[PDB]
Amino acid sequence: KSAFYILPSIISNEK
Amino acid sequence: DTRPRFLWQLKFECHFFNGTERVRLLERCIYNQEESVRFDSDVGEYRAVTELGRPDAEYWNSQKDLLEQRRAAVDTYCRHNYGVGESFTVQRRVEPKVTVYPSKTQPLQHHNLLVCSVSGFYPGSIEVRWFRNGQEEKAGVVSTGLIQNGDWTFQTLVMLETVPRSGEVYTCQVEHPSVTSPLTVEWRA
Amino acid sequence: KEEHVIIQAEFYLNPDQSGEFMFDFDGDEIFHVDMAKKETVWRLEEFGRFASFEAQGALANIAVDKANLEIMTKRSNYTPITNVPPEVTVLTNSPVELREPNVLICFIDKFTPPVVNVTWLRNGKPVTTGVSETVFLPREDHLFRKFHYLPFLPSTEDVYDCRVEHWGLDEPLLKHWEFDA
Repeated sequence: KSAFYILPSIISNEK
Repeated sequence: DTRPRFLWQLKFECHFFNGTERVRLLERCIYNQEESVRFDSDVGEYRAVTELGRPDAEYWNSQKDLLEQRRAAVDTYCRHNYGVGESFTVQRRVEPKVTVYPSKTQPLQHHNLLVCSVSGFYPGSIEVRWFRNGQEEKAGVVSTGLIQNGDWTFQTLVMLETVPRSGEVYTCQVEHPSVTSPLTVEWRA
Repeated sequence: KEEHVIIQAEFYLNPDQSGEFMFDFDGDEIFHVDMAKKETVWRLEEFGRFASFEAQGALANIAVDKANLEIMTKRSNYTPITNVPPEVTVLTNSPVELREPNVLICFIDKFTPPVVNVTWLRNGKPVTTGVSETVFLPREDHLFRKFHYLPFLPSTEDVYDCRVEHWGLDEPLLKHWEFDA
């Protein structure tokens, strides 16, 4: 039972 | 409830060519229905799809460690997940059920639509052919196309325009990666 | 040239405050994350026996997505989404035979935002016994699709409707299906 991996979402340019 | 809605979508698409030989990671940001910015592993950095996305594509391109992690994702993420899911996705095989029936109960010598129903199969790659008395009939074929049922099965309806006369034998021949020999079903006029 | 595509698809929607996280393979859902129970829901049972998935990460991604939706809402000068009404179709999974169990499929396609009300009607009355539904599935044009399912016993005496409400339709849409001899 191998595990699926995710890519992390990243915050946008708030400025 | 009429108040306005605002939508944000983030999609990571791993595209696989010839097994895992070629891999392309496509990260896409979408505001409402408009793609604003994307990372294409073939380019190796973010690119603004619309001007709305320019602030992000600039900001994110200034982060060298983010760009590195994304560039390597074709290995740590895409190829990893392909391997995790291969046995039951890429290699899923379900054999189609095939039936042949006249769309209408019409007596002979009158136009009829002969239906070849191919249901419950996976993957979606499939070839359906019609034969009248052993001769392939390429004309007058009317198809719903490939139908994805949403439950990891497909179906398709392939219809043949006929004027059935007595004695004629029509056969629907289905080729699918789940079968080593083509499936054949007959309807006798 | 393509052979396969895996998509990690996420969305967040305001002011509904609705989020979704799912994995897609060649158009079919592998799994999604139930936001409330905070847990992986496998599209097929056996998937959960062959693979696993840590939901915590998906929830963290969803939080970042909410923050980004608010930033982008401000940045766009509060541009709302244009409603796109769904196309609805009703089919059977297999050819209909009286007395042989079968399943009606309501395809809800090509719509946005991803909010719909879907009810099954038999002879005009709502049916909820044995029904099911998928979560929202991504599309290349960034609209959504959805499936509703109704197991049933074919008969000449019953009619069926899939009733779909969506903000893009000024009137509830009924898609009809019946066994006609």
